[PDB]
Amino acid sequence: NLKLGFLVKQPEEPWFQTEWKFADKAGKDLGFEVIKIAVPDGEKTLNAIDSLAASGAKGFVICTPDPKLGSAIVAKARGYDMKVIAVDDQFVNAKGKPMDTVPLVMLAATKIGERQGQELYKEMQKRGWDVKESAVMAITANELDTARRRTTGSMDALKAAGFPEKQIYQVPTKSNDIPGAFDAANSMLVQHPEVKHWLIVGMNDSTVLGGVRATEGQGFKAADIIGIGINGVDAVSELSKAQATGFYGSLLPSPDVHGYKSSEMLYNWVAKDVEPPKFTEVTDVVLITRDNFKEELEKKGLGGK
Ligand SMILES: OC[C@H]1O[C@H](O)[C@H](O)[C@@H](O)[C@H]1O
Repeated sequence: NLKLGFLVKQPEEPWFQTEWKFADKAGKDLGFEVIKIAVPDGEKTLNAIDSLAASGAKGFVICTPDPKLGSAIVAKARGYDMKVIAVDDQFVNAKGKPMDTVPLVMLAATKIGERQGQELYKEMQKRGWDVKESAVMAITANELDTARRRTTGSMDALKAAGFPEKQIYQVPTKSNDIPGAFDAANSMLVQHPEVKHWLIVGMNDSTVLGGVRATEGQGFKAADIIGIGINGVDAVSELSKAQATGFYGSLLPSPDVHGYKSSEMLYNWVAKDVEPPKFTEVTDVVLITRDNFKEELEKKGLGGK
């Protein structure tokens, strides 16, 4: 009967496919239909809302492709008497300040970035690298707050553990995917021939994977590269390879919580005018590596299948 939308900026990522699967579970448990729409740019985003209105949807969960679309999304929704919940990426106003009025469910970005930096440093220590010939490559997406809090948290943790500040090189990526990060990393690598071992910092698996791919192209072997992604589910094809690579592991948060909980809160809101909390921060995280990924995914219910 009741129809609710679930709009995601990147349907190609397992992260978002997983949110969609758990949204469907909430739909089965509470009695609603989930309309799954891909919104990779702003145009499609606004058109998709129009489409939801025509289908008679009462609201939607959205991971916007652009935080700065916040105002427009809210205006359009209001126009159609639709409730909106943001997942993963927070809406911001024209000045870049957070739109605290839209309920949000997101991960603990700073805490998870710090964990990434802690685990990089620990693995570096395990390998015995000389810090003098080591460097950090931080691939950044500073226009996205959640991305920025992860990479800053990671660099802060490295600096706190003793990694020399002057050997931390930042490079912006134009797209949050393997091609964008590949290009970024490739430009930094040729600027630093003196480096023999790289730590690769990025806000998610694809970003780190593009960095790792670039290092392979510049003649670095796996032993001399450590990249730890974030998302978990996006790293399974890499961790499943026969041979080890510079991609050492991934921090697995809870996309299942993001998908179900945002959908459940939307339903309660639409069906009972039960007002969601403004901010829901999911703190769950576990390091998955070649040795435990299958066991940890099955144990979280996102099973190696
Ligand atoms: O909330 C986590 C989520 O954050 C952003 O949306 C990223 O683009 C996704 O890949 C995922 O890491």
